[PDB]
Amino acid sequence: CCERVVINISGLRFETQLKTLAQFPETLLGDPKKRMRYFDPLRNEYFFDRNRPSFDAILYYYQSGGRLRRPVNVPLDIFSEEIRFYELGEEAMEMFREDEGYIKEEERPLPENEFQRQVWLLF
Amino acid sequence: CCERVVINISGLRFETQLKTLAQFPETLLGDPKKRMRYFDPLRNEYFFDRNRPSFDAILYYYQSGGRLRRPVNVPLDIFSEEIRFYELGEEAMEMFREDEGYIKEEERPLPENEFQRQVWLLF
Amino acid sequence: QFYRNLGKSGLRVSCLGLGTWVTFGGQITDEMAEHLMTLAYDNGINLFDTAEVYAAGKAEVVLGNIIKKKGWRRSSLVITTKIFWGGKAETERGLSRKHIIEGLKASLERLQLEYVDVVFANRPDPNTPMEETVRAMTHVINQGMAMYWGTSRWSSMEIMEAYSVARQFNLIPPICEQAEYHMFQREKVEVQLPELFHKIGVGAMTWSPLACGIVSGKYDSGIPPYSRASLKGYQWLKDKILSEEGRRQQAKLKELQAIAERLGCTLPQLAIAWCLRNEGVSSVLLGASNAEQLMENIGAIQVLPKLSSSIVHEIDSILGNKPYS
Amino acid sequence: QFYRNLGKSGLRVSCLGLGTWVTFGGQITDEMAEHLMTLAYDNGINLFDTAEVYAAGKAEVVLGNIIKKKGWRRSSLVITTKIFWGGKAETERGLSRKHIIEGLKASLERLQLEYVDVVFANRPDPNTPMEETVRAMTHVINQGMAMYWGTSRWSSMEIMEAYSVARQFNLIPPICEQAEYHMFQREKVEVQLPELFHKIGVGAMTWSPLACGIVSGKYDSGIPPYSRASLKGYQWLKDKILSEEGRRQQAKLKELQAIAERLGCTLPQLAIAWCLRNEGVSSVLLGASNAEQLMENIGAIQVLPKLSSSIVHEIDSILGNKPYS
Ligand SMILES: NC(=O)c1ccc[n+]([C@@H]2O[C@H](COP(=O)([O-])OP(=O)(O)OC[C@H]3O[C@@H](n4cnc5c(N)ncnc54)[C@H](OP(=O)(O)O)[C@@H]3O)[C@@H](O)[C@H]2O)c1
Ligand SMILES: NC(=O)c1ccc[n+]([C@@H]2O[C@H](COP(=O)([O-])OP(=O)(O)OC[C@H]3O[C@@H](n4cnc5c(N)ncnc54)[C@H](OP(=O)(O)O)[C@@H]3O)[C@@H](O)[C@H]2O)c1
Repeated sequence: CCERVVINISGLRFETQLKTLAQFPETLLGDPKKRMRYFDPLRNEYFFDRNRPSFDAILYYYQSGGRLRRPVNVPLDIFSEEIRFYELGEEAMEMFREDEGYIKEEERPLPENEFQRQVWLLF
Repeated sequence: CCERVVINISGLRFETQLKTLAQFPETLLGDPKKRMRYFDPLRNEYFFDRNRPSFDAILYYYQSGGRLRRPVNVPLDIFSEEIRFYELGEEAMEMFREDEGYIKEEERPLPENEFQRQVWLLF
Repeated sequence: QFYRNLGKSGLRVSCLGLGTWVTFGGQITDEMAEHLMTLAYDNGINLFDTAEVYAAGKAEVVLGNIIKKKGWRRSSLVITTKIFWGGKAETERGLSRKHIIEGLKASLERLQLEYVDVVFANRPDPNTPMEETVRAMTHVINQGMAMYWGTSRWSSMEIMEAYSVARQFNLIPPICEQAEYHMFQREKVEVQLPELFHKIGVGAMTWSPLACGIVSGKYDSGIPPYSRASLKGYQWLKDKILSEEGRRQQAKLKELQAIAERLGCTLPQLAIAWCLRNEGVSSVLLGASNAEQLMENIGAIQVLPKLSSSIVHEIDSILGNKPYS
Repeated sequence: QFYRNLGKSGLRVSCLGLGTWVTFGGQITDEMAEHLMTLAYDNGINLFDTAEVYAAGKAEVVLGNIIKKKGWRRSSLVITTKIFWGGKAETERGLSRKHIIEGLKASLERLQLEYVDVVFANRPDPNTPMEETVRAMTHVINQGMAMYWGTSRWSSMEIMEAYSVARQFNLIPPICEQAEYHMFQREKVEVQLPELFHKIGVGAMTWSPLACGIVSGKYDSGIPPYSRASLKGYQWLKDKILSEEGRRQQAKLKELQAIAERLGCTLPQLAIAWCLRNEGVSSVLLGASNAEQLMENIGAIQVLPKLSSSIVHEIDSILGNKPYS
């Protein structure tokens, strides 16, 4: 509850309460078995040798309770590969792309006849 | 590998693993003989009295594996004089300018006659 | 490997330790206490655990006279002590800086030792800051009164709080943890303690492997004379055996008689080698009242290759108390 | 200059040191041991290296009785000791906090000293954290049992790990390193050690400059009587000389007889001044069994101006083992 958790992102410190990260139990920072391999015991911190400006938006995802947004100086290719590492889910990724506008839900279902399907794609 | 390397850029501290910087052995941070003169033994760190916002793009060059890009608040004259210091090569400089669009490969070869060459430049 | 590290620390302890609770200075005589330690030290045991609360301090006196009489090297022994109850005064209890320094200096004059290997906070203290405990434990290590320190019966949040104060203030973190672990007490050492071992490097030195003699199976026909349940002031152990939850446990121990018969072992040897079956438990503190019991319990190291995966699955179906993470 | 600093540290040692391995307390008598140290101390040697493993602790006893008998000032001597093996018990080995503190205190009663100058970790310990070693080495320096500490046979990664713990926790980093360096062992002191010296300030105190007597050239006609290869329990040195890799080395030493003849020197004086030819090596630990050998080896300081660049190029063509960075 009061236990403060220090997360070190390539030399940048990000102290947080433990009950903030434990709000989302299936992410990398919420599951203690997942983040166990990043613990530095001599410094009492979690060290991630990752991107530095991406994590302030990842940290405020846990503090606000699910409101993440891309920082203005972090591109879409860099920041989307950080959401996949920190494991914020298939569910909070879809809320991210719609805000972004990268909403391409096009899935052409075939006609299923296997030739009615096959001739359909011909036209 | 496991070893962590603290690089101090004018009071801003960046910590990265040694096997990240050793991915690129011919740069200033990859060659241990080159970065030997910047080591602070009383603090166990590399001190560079250099530009501060330039180095986050220089650090993420090593972490991503060769994907560098200019930060939005660092101009082109400041940031290009940082790539020459950190010695990221004649090869990753050309990939930088093409992204930038500063691509001027114009080299007028003369006709080589030495007057066939010389009269050519007259026209 | 008979000798194993204590946590991640460099302190090499044996996989079986000898405790002085009840027996030494209480139940058995000084001459039998001299004979049990010679039998233990000649079998490779170097871990000898005592406390200042045991026998009102008389248990450390008996242990103290044996090391001087036998002339054992202090280098070959690992002597551990526990501090929390010093006496009747209000300043003689707790983990304050006054009592950790006084109570350890008082124990080092009864043990007649220059120093002790591991000093253990015998239980947590809610009326003391964790800074004061970790600074006082660091103080008696830097003065040379102790080498290491550990905690006894502290929850894993209290151990992780004591670890984060030591890194904050550049103090010394604890290396160890004494937790009760037998076949009828599994929740802390299988769920809570393994998580702490891989994170910060705290090992477990588990005590009472036979649950004060219950899992030896001697109490199946009632209360035998001259056992611990019939001693003065131990009505809490007689109420534990004769109650309906304690009568149910003896019905499980008869089912464990068949598994101990399939191996060559007995039921005390089975119940100790079951405690050593994992890499998390760094030692087991025995208790022995005579030389037949101690010779029997040191025979539990041979039963430890006999435990396969299948016998561990078979015992846990009889016990029916495996914890869930 | 004959006196030189030990690393970057302020400790001024002589360029030749005397070691107690084998000769003291073992091979030669106590009366010859008194005569070799008087011959060494009157030639300006202040570095006297011993260990607790040597002669089961009897080598520190012989050294200890000479300093009391001669009445030498402790201020004028640099006494160094090595702590890894204390005895047969499992708690008497390693670089744990129990054995460093316990072990050093046992060596200071055989040496009859109040302190040694540099305590060495005699070899690395894989079963101990580096925090526990650096905290225990810092502890015996702040108690006043030692002034400095160093490491023996540690990989330059292990030395750089021990350095980064000392800056993390505000402890004391090691100043020194003992590494084997002769004409047939060049990889650590010419490649790995130099990098460490300019980065963090660790010097080398190299031992066995004659490779236990091989490079003196005495073993070219087989095994002479009353040399170290014929002593009891040294079959590993006889197997090293008589093997086909060791017979090839004696064919190189005959080629070094011509270079030692061009100078005024002998082959032991050449093989020591070759070890002192660089600024990285801070000292050389000799070994001497009589007064003719020690008087010969202290004559290797005069040969050190005689080595030009060209003789160093000439020896390395004969040796054929120059390491590459
Ligand atoms: N808070 C703490 O840190 C804490 C608390 C308690 C104990 N401890 C440590 O752990 C030790 C005690 O463990 P424990 O004595 O409580 O449980 P055990 O499980 O260690 O108890 C052994 C006692 O049960 C009986 N027993 C043992 N082996 C037997 C065998 N093979 N056959 C028949 N009977 C046998 C003995 O005779 P009897 O049945 O006649 O008595 C003996 O006195 C102490 O020495 C103490 O140092 C620590
Ligand atoms: N791990 C460590 O840190 C470590 C390990 C080993 C040694 N050391 C240190 O280094 C020292 C030992 O060096 P070392 O003794 O092993 O190799 P040396 O190369 O130091 O060995 C000298 C021995 O070889 C023979 N010798 C020396 N000079 C000679 C000469 N001019 N002519 C003929 N024979 C000569 C001697 O007589 P004999 O041939 O009759 O014996 C002598 O006993 C010890 O004192 C010890 O303190 C440290």
